[PDB]
Amino acid sequence: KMGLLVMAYGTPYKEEDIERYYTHIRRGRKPEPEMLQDLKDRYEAIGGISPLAQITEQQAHNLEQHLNEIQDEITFKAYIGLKHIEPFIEDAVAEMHKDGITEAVSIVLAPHFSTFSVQSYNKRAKEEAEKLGGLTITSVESWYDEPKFVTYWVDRVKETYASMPEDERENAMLIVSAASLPEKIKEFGDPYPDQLHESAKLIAEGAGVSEYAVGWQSEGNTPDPWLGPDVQDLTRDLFEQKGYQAFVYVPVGFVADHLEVLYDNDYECKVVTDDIGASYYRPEMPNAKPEFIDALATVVLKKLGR
Ligand SMILES: CCc1c2[nH]c(c1C)/C=c1\[nH]/c(c(CCC(=O)O)c1C)=C\c1[nH]c(c(C)c1CCC(=O)O)/C=c1/c(CC)c(C)/c(n1C)=C/2
Ligand SMILES: [Mg+2]
Repeated sequence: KMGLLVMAYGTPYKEEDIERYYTHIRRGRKPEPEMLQDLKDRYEAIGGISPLAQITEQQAHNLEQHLNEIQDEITFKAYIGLKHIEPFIEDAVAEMHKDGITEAVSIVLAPHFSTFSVQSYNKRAKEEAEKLGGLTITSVESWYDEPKFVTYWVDRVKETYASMPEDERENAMLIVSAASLPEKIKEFGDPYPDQLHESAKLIAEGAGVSEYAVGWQSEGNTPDPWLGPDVQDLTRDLFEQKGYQAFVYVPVGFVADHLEVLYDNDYECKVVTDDIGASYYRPEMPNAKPEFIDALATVVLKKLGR
C-alpha cells in the first residue's frame, strides 16, 4: 500500500471560501473589499467557481484508479495536498501517516519545476513527514518532458492548426505559456524559465509549427518584478511585428480549466486578439482526460523504476 500525494496550488471548493483563499495567498492579510470583489467577479465571469475544484479531485482519483489498474505490484492510495486550500499539504501528509502509510510518491500538478511551485511543496511535504516519522516521500520534480504529455499537446495543436482556414494557417503564431513567478527565483538558479522554453520547443517541433513564442501569465501583484513578457503584451508586440491573423495559446504550465486559463486566456487574451482583428485559439486543457492520466501514471511509475 503506497501513498500517492498529489499536490496543486488549489482553488476554492465553494464561493464562500474565496476570501480565506485570498487571505492565505496574501499570507495572513484579508484582501481589500474591492480587491476581494474583483476576484469574485472573475470567477463569476467564467461561469462560477463550483466546477474548478472538482477537476483536481478527478485527476487525483482517476490517477489512483489507473495506476492500480495498469499494474498489480503496487496498490496506490491518493491524497490531495493543496498549497492555499484545505486539505493543505501538511494535512495530507498527516493523514497518510495516521493511515499507516510508510512509503509515498508525490507529484505536483504543474509539469515544470520551479522553486516556488514544486520544490516548496515537496519541501513542506517531506518536512512534515520527517516530523511525524516513519514516512518516506519520493518526489517527482518535473515531467514536462514525458513523451505522453508532450504528445497530448502536440496532437491538440496539430488539430487546431489543421482546422484553421488557409489565410490563418500561414499567418498564425503559437504562444506557449506557464504561470509567471517573481524574477528573484533566479537567485536560486531556478530552471523554471528554461523548462518552459524546452516545453515550448518540444511541442512546436512535434506539431510541426515553426512560428511560436514563449510567454508568461497570471503574475501576482507585488512590489517585485515577475517573469515577463506577459501573454497579453507578447501578443501585441508579435502582431505589430508580423500582423499574424491568428494566435493559438497553449498554457502548457496549467493542467485544468481553472481561472488562469478560462479568464487570463479565454478573456484577456481574446480581448487582445479581438482588438487586433486576429482569431483566438486555445486547445483543450488536460483536465482529467484518460490520455493525460495515463501520462501522469507513466511519470509516477518511472520515478519508482517501474
Ligand atoms: C496558479 C498560478 C499561480 C498563481 N500564483 C502563483 C502561481 C504559480 C504563485 C505565487 N503567487 C504569489 C507567490 C509568492 C510571491 C512572493 O513570495 O512574494 C507565488 C509563488 C503570490 C501572489 N499571488 C497573487 C498575489 C496578489 C500575490 C502576492 C500576495 C501578497 O500580497 O503577499 C495573486 C494570485 C492569485 C489571486 C489571489 C492567484 C490565483 C495566483 N496568484 C497570482 C496565481
Ligand atoms: Mg491578471
